[PDB]
Amino acid sequence: ARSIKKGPFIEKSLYQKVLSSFGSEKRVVIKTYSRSSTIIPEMVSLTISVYNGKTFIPIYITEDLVGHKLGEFSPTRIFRGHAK
Amino acid sequence: FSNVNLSMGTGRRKSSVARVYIREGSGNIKVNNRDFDSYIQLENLRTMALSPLVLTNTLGKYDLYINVYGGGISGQSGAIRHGISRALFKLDESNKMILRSNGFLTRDSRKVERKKFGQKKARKSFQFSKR
Amino acid sequence: MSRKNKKIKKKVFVDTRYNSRIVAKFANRMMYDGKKSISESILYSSIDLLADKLEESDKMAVFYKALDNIKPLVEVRSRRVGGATYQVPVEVREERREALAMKWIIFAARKSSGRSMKEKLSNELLNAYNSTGAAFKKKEDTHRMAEANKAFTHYRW
Amino acid sequence: MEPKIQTVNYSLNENEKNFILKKLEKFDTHIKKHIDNLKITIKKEHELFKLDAHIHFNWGKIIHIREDGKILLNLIDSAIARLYKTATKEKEKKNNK
Amino acid sequence: IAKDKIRVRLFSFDVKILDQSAESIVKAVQKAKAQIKGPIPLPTKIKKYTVLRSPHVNKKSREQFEMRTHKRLIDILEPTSALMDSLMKLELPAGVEVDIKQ
Amino acid sequence: AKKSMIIRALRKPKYKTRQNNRCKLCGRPRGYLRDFCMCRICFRKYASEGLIPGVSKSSW
Amino acid sequence: MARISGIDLPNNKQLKIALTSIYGIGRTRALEVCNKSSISPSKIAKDLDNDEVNRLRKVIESDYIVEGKLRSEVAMSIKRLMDIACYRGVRHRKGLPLRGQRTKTNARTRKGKR
RNA sequence: GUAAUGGUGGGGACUCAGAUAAGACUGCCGGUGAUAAGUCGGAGGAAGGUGAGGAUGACGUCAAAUCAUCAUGGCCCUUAUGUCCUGGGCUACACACGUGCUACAAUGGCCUGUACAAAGCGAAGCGAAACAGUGAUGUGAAGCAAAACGCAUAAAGCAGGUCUCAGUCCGGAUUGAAGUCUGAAACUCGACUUCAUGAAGUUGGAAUCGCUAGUAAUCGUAUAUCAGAAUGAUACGGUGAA
Ligand SMILES: [Zn+2]
Repeated sequence: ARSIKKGPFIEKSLYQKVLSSFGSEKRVVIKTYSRSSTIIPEMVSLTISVYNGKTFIPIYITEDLVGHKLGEFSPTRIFRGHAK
Repeated sequence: FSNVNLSMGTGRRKSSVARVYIREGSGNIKVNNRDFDSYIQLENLRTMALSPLVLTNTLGKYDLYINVYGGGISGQSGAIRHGISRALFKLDESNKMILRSNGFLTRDSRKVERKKFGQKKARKSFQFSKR
Repeated sequence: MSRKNKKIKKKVFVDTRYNSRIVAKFANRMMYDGKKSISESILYSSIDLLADKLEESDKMAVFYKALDNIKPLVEVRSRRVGGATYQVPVEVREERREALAMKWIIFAARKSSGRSMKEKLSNELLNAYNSTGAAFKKKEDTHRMAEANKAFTHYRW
Repeated sequence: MEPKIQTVNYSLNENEKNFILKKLEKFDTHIKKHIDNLKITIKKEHELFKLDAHIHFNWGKIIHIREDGKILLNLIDSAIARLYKTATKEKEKKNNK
Repeated sequence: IAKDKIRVRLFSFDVKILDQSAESIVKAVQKAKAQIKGPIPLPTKIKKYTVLRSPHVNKKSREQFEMRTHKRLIDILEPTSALMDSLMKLELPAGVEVDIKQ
Repeated sequence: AKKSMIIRALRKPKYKTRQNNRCKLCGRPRGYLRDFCMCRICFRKYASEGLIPGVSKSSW
Repeated sequence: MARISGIDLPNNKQLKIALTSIYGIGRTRALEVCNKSSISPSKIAKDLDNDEVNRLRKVIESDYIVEGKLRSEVAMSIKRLMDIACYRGVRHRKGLPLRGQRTKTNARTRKGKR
């Protein structure tokens, strides 16, 4: 919920990686750590594996994912649906 | 420097201090450059305050001025009561016995305590619940 | 254990409307939350309403008599001798008389059904004046419960 | 109420856990209707076990028992027996009429 | 009012040496023959700290300390260059400190 | 405390939000006091011994 | 005995409060509705004629979204988060607090009765 | 000075601040008590029998707590159990217990006007007057290393209007949408605001806790840690009993 005057947050390394992917026709997967990066509308339609502390969880990004954050879709703790 | 105020006194309460000035007049009361009745809105506290005068049957012939600060409304009422008592004493020795009989010369040294570590308040303690 | 408690304050004989200690004590028992002004206003308005529901000039008179209609005489205090608990009757003291009375009126008025503040309490006050209602019922209940168990009256230690 | 078995620096074999339960059914014929809680704390500190049993009674009495031992089974036997006996003693205190 | 005044504030932890320095200064200036406004006592500043006692769990038990700062004030009328120079020249026992404004 | 942690606290972080104050006498990471730049236990010990000028016991 | 948006208001209720019975309406926006259709908020919801209530309904489905549509896209928003398999979506799926509250001792206003 | 401000010229009178002193010691009087120690009242007095509060915690006990603040004997690892960083985690749930907050509503909720405090804090910090904005806040910089200015127009209260015993104009948890501030970053895992959403909850069984007077009870304020984030903790005052 940042101020408007700050604009969205995207890490710089991730951002020029996104530009390089944008200028490449190959749709390579991007592995990342910056879970706090906002999905800027330009980087719609990519595939990113984000590190949840154990493994790189991959996502295809669609248009409606815009405005969220990358960590929102990489679960970090698992519950087996039962407390036993 | 007229010194029209024939006598002056001071009074204290919980955390309030009042300065009292006796003048000649019909008994009007001026507090903080405001009307006495409008300032002390509670008639109970006003009777509280004017009790020394009614006991010393002197109301209506001496005007009063009060400069009071600190404390709450009740504290200020008590402070001005004490100030009136001290001013009447400073005026006349005749009222000493009756004022001391009513206890108007000994002031309420009673004050709020301090909080103590390990306590929720001055005396309240945290819940034990042993079972 | 170290008896003969220090002399009570007793200095609050309310110098506001009647120069009477009993009204002050009743207002104090009325208090919630530390709100003396609210209690004083409610009590004054309610006794005024009572005095004009009974249409007399002297409000002290009717208030005092409605109190004295509830002030009890003998109450039950429990002792126990030889592993046997006995509910011995004992004569109350006057201060405890006002206390029990005021407590009973206050509890009944608060727990009654009413529209408003002085409404509830004035209604209860005239019920007491007429010797009927929850407060008078409780008083007579205590009275003749103590009387129904007067056999143990020789245990007054 | 039903008893609360806590442990520190140790791991509960199911054998010893239901051993504790089997020693505790002695209460639910005589004492259960008189107590608020019954806690049993096991600790393993100096190559030995330290047991603390604790009971609260409905009339304001509190019973505590602390013991040490070497073998968990023996320690539990002795400590639970002592606890049950003291609880019976307090119940009789009060019911002596 | 006054053409100018020298406002000098004396700060200390210790009342005794603070006072001692106060009369030292007042004597030093009356030697220079200047009119003086009285050494006027400012409110003492008390900073209370509450700390735990045990190095571990015990929380209900603690201990309280203060830092106390005592402050006096001197006003000097009709500032003189020699007077200000002498005030700056004065040596002073440790524990009492001076602040000067023209 | 851990001397390496003391030294890293002393050094300059990537930004101040990365650095936390420590009692540089004992390196305790917390219980810190800014007025004295040291932890509650060091403060208590040395103030009790009188090594901290101006700090005496408080009667309230 | 007027009906607005399918909800007909209790006539005994002070109308500025009566409109709050309409879903999507709270105290404040009821206040704008009153002072925006130019009806005294103190007037009861019984003494109301027909032209002015046509005015109120004009206001209501002119400037506001009310129970039907409001329910519609609140359910739409929930399902949009829920199908997209986000943290909040699967949280809605399970029935557990969303904003990050304790979910071990004090989460059973969402978890339900024990 | 028309304000709002002792604001201005003035003034030591008062409060006040803080140094130095006096004062309360059963001192005195009566009764009682073994001519005692003591004891119950009385006078004087602001203070009477330790005035009130705090500090001050004997020999020892529980092999009570702490090697995880430090110090330390022995044992243990030495590209490791050490250390630099990225991310996760300490915030995980069918559950059980302990400590608090807010309530369940009429000694009340909401709307408008008005009144009275103390103790604290400010240097990368306080940040005013005003304007924009329903609001969180934003632009600006006066003044200030501060009994000089700022935080900061305290809240219960009082004077009016409204609500009518209704799961309610009570309750504000829960969620949806859009915002505010902090910092490089706040999705898991920050606080706050606006709008809607309006659940459990009808004073709570056995059982149990706190409190003898400015005390319980309640209402706000300040501080410590802190870039940011308290219902906890520390401290301050208002009303004020039984
Ligand atoms: Zn330290």
